[PDB]
Amino acid sequence: SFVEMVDNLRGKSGQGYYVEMTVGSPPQTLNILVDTGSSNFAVGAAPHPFLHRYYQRQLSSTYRDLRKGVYVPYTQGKWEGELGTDLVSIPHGPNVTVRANIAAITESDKFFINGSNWEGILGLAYAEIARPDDSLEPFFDSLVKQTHVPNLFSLQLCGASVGGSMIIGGIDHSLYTGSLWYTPIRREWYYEVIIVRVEINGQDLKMDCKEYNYDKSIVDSGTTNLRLPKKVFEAAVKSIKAASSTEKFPDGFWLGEQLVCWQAGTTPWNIFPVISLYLMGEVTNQSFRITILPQQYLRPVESQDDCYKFAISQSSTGTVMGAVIMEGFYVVFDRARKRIGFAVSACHVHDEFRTAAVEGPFVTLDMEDCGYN
Ligand SMILES: CC(C)[C@H](NC(=O)[C@H](C)C[C@H](O)[C@H](COCc1cc(F)cc(F)c1)NC(=O)c1cc(C(=O)N[C@H](C)c2ccccc2)cc(N(C)S(C)(=O)=O)c1)C(=O)NCc1ccccc1
Repeated sequence: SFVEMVDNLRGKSGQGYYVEMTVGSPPQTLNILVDTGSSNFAVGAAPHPFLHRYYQRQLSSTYRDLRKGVYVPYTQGKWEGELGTDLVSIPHGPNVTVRANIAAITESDKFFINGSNWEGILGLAYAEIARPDDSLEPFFDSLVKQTHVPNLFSLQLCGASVGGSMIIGGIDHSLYTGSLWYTPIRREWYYEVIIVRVEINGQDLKMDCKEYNYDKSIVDSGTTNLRLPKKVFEAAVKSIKAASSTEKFPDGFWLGEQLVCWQAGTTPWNIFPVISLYLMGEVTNQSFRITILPQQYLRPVESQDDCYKFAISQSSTGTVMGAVIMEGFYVVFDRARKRIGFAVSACHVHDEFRTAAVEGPFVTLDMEDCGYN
């Protein structure tokens, strides 16, 4: 039932959203980072200074060794480990047990985060980007094939320490407002989508829309920032720079390298532009927009000052719509229908005079031109 899953995510601010799970017999309780940018289910199986518990394969009567090794690199860190299957369930999720692939993590490099409170990762993207190859069934596929849980999940990530909901197997209407707008998943590997226009405070950025998806645009609950290709990152920074030139910033701030602060309660939100991403819609020549507030891309970092880090950053692997984008929104991963839906969420962040928004329809000729091949 849906209400039982509402508020099943937690997290320390800047440190990820995790859901509670159990692996084994008898069940061992672990916190798992919820990650739509990858496809491997993996937990700490070995003492690590940043970890407070870990999976112990020898305490489980249902563990099965797979006698195959694995390694998974992310933008920001990596780990290797030993594959195997075991029984798994989600306390605050659907009321089932499945046998799934689990990577037992034995060494890692900049992957676990100090004091984050999660010991593992749930990659919810598709088989094709699974390691070591697409034959390792991802958790969610196993979940669907072995139960009657419909092939769909939704994420409401609340920022504003950090909380939210993962509704597994449907949509809870009491968590968003207005209507859901859908964008096709272009290809089932990452959650790849096509961005057809970008505006900053109502001004078209006027780049060739191939640039917005060079070389892909993905939706990713595992990455903090809105990450943009070099060309797009530079046009954006130049605009945001010019809209808030009223104020004083060391330019390593623009690079995410230092903070800016303000006498508490005086942050000048008004000089930071709203950003609109226009996504491919579901019908010919049709798109829609989602608009984020500066409260989403200036993240409060923990004096009686308010300090913020700039959370838009460069990438050479295409656009990443990370938690900065997703925290405004109720995001539906309709795998069954190959689409991703957005609505303003209930826990939306609050400007005095401006609102995070999902709006349509819009006309956009030549949307197919926008995909990079
Ligand atoms: C297996 C495959 C699908 C893999 N997937 C990915 O890399 C996707 C895009 C990234 C994942 O979402 C991956 C999974 O998240 C786990 C993680 C947490 C870490 F602290 C460190 C890590 F290394 C990893 N996330 C990140 O790489 C990542 C995490 C963070 C980050 O801070 N994440 C935390 C947990 C967080 C905080 C708040 C909200 C959500 C998440 C930040 C970044 N940035 C780059 S940034 C500064 O925001 O621009 C990236 C991939 O594509 N690899 C390609 C590759 C190969 C070799 C080398 C580099 C890249």
